[PDB]
Amino acid sequence: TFFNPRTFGSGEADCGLRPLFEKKSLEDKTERELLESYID
Amino acid sequence: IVEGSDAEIGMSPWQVMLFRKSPQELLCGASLISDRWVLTAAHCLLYPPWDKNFTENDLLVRIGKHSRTRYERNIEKISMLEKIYIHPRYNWRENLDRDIALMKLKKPVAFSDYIHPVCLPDRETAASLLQAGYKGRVTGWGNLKETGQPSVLQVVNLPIVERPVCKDSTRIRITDNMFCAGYKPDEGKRGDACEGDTGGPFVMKSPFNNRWYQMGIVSWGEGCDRDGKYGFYTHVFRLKKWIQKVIDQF
Ligand SMILES: *C[C@@](*)(O)[C@H](CCCNC(N)=[NH2+])NC(=O)[C@@H]1CCCN1C(=O)[C@H](N)Cc1ccccc1
Ligand SMILES: *[C@@H]1O[C@H](CO)[C@@H](O)[C@H](O)[C@H]1NC(C)=O
Ligand code: NA
Repeated sequence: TFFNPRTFGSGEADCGLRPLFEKKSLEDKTERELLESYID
Repeated sequence: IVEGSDAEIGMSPWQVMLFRKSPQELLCGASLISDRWVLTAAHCLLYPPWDKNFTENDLLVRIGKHSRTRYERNIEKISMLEKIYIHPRYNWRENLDRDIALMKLKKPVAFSDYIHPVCLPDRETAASLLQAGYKGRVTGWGNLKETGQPSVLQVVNLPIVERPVCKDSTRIRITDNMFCAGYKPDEGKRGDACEGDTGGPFVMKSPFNNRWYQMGIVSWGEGCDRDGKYGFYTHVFRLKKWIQKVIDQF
């Protein structure tokens, strides 16, 4: 937690995790492209 | 987005649409960073040559959207703005240096399957992920080509390009507050952001914790998807102190 939620509001703790993907352990159709770019 | 494809439903739940009240029109993209803060490009809101100097009252934010044109009942949420903040050193006259703005929502939005905030990078994540050759993702409802407009949110993945290549691709003066992304002529693949995509997020997924981080903001380019040309993005981590100040103080 970087920002103060009193002024930032809620959502930082759970940021960046998508309900329909990460949260369902489902991969989206192209995100493997991103992951594979790190091996390169 | 040129040479991208349709987003999957909920693929980019931090995507925001800035919408003008009257005349009713799509203005640009933006990203949700908390329940009440939205991040976008300054030039969306302030660019006097194009008669853009919007106040809080001219605009609304539409969050959770897929369709560009349809009102999506029970899926999208619309909020008004309490306040707009542009970076005080935003340079619209020359090169769009520090093309960044924050918008505080009048009331927080409820999160849903379709609405959820993106993370902003820390130093280690910025150092680790913002490297030449690594790919991030850009989303928007902007033009499909140089001018048309898509029925639904578009998505494209693009490699970060080395500073010397970015510099030599253009006669516009680039700064450390920008990075460029896109395929080189020798890489064969294509894709770019375009007009209408400004303000939309350039995100990357961390292999360390599986979270999406917003590294950039669609800012500028010369044409769209041209060989030997690259899209430029506001370097979010470089301006995170400003982001922090604004949020902490207001
Ligand atoms: C405002 C945004 O919709 C748009 C994003 C364009 C992204 N294009 C690509 N290929 N990734 N930005 C612009 O249209 C900006 C705003 C002002 C003019 N502009 C340009 O990109 C010009 N084409 C070039 C430029 C002019 C002045 C200063 C910087 C860049
Ligand atoms: C745009 O609006 C402000 C007030 O919000 C005004 O004072 C200013 O002169 C305008 N900015 C520019 C750069 O013209
Ligand atoms: Na190009």
